[PDB]
Amino acid sequence: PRQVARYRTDNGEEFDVPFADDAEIPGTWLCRNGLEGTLIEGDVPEPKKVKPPRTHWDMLLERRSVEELEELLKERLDLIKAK
Amino acid sequence: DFVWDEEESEALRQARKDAELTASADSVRAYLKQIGKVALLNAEEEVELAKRIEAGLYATQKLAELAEKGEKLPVQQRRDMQWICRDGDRAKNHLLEANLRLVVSLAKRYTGRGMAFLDLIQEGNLGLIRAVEKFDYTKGYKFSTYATWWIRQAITRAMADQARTIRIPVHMVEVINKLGRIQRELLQDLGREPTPEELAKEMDITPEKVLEIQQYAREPISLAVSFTLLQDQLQSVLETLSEREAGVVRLRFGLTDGQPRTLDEIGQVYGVTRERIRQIESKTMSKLRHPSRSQVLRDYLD
Amino acid sequence: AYTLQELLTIKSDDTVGRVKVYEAIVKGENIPEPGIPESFKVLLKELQSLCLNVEVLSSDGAAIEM
Amino acid sequence: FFDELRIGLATADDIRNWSYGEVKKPETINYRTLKPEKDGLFCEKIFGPTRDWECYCGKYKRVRFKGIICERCGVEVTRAKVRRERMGHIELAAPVTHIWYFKGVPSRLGYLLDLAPKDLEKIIYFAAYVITSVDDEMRHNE
Amino acid sequence: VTYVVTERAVARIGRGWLTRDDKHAWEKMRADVVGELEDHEQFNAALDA
Amino acid sequence: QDRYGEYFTGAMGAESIKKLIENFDIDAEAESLREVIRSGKGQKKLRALKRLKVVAAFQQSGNSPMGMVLDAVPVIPPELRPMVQLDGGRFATSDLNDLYRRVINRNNRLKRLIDLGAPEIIVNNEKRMLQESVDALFDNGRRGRPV
Ligand SMILES: [Zn+2]
Repeated sequence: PRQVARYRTDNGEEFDVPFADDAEIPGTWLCRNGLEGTLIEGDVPEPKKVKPPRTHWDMLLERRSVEELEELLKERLDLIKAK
Repeated sequence: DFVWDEEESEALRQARKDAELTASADSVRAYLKQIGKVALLNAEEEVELAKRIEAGLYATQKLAELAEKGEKLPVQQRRDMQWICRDGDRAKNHLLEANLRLVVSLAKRYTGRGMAFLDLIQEGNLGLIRAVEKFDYTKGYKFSTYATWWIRQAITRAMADQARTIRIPVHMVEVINKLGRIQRELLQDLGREPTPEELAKEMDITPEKVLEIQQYAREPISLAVSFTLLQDQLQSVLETLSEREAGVVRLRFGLTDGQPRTLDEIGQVYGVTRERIRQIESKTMSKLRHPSRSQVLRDYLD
Repeated sequence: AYTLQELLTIKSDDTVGRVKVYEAIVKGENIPEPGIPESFKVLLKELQSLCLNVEVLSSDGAAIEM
Repeated sequence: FFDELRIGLATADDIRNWSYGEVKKPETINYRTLKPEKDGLFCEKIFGPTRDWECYCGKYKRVRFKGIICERCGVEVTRAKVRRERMGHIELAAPVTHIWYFKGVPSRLGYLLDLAPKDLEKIIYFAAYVITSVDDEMRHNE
Repeated sequence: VTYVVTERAVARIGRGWLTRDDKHAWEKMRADVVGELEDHEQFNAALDA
Repeated sequence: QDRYGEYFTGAMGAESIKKLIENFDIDAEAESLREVIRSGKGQKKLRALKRLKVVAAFQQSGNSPMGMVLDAVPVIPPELRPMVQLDGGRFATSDLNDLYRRVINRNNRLKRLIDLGAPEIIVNNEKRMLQESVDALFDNGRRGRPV
């Protein structure tokens, strides 16, 4: 035998995939168009633990204090208020 | 100056023949034109630009943070905070545009190692972005002192990642390069391309493993009717057997399914004990081996 | 036309057609029709690779086939 | 047999229709094991399996799985080496012009846009700017 | 004339960097400059003047 | 752009040619060129006559000229790119198999380079490199001696 499942991608396209009968279908599948779609039944909404990549703000905080940057911002504002 | 010799004539002849039409990797002059349009920075403007970048980043983060709780900023402060937010990326762009000469000069060293000069320049640009992100003026050192490390790291890692048709991890290409580095000195010392044993002795690794690494370092180079009848004969020969006993042979040898069902599984699907399946196998096998059943199947010798 | 076609394809470098014809002859089946050699298939695939939308149409302006 | 054949410009829709998958990564094969890499230029689930009636991880190795697609692997168990006809595509970040219609003489794109080949040389390869539209309705009033 | 012009142009294109470097850079830059010069309309017009 | 940006729109690269083709007045241009054919009396008529051969092909044949600019590039199947081993410890490869690779790299980097908000010069250089790479893929020698 053979099953069939329906998926949709973020761009709105939908796809069909004949998965196996005795296996368990994943919640997300890499569709033909290359986007990572989701199984339309909508079950098992995992958070996916999608942490953001190391950003510039953290890359700066790793070498500065919360007060020093505020003082620098105050200095810049004072500089422009020379107008 | 005004001196002409055969070497000068030969050099012109080579250049004339070495390029009849422009190549994709050698036409870097369009990029080099755009670098010259931006002047070099000194220490003072460098530190001011870095401070402006940091102030812009902090202003952006503060503006984003105040959003959840409301706390709407006043018009003057709001506008000035947004101005500094813009000024941060303005300073980032200016500092990045200033220093493309460093990445060009540093990528010039690794050219010809299997990757394009312009690709190396672009990887140097990508590393210089990280360099400007990490550079801190408080240490007192010049930007060129710090950014060279990041540019070199980016270029060498990009070479390690993309320089070969078959990708080889960084921790391997390291030892494949070490192989050539050691081989140069060993050839100089012994005056010959030496044997695996001494190479193992010098490298502190087994001869087999160094040979395997050398193999990994290699570069790719550029450029039935009887079968169907036999299947039918199986059923024809089995026709001489009873269905009850024929089924065991089908399950044991996996006729039309391929799974070699064990004696117990034939028991599970039949509903009996397993040793009985072995007994059926033996009896049916003795029956079938008789010439009266396997008469013509000998033609299928292989 | 038919004799020349079978000489150039079935009796020549066409493995699938050769085996099919041998099977048909031995089993008594009428000889299967030839068509679409591998060379044309690879040429069409390369043409598609060049972003050239090649397609084969039937009759004097009819739909595609296989 | 078919009676005629035609060729024409292929649009992004046609390329996306032909493709069974995108080659997201440049890897070809593992260095120490010659198995194809995932999402590479030799990806099995994009272009099909290399071995008949089996997949990369070997969960399925029987002919009865004709219409089955592997769970762990994603490779569609297929009748034979469909790798010869199955093809893929690339979603590239920015548009690029087709070399055949641009280079050479006459320049078909230049004739269509009435742009001299030297001018079109600069626009495509980021040497000069080109104005795509001007708001004549507003400007002459302003 | 082409050799002299090519040397002057290469010396100023690869500003300060490529001088007296191995063939892998200076020769290629020379070849590119010479190839461009051979197709250059005004350079040939001057050589014809 | 600083003074009068709101009153016009400009761009550079194939992205601008995409818009130019989008805004092309296919019928009006063809008919105006045909009128020049009926009106001109010399070289000015010859140019119109010889470029209408190209302009009309996209009108009287139905297919649009949007195909000149590619938003996607196909990949020829692997079996047409032999990558089989050679007895002796070597791998036989097809040349174009590398060209595709060179494209993908310069594509992926661009996607990363846009993501991190790099200056305009770097992105423009990357786009020029991508154009040059696709050109080499389709037809080497058009620019000159290839990779
Ligand atoms: Zn699998």
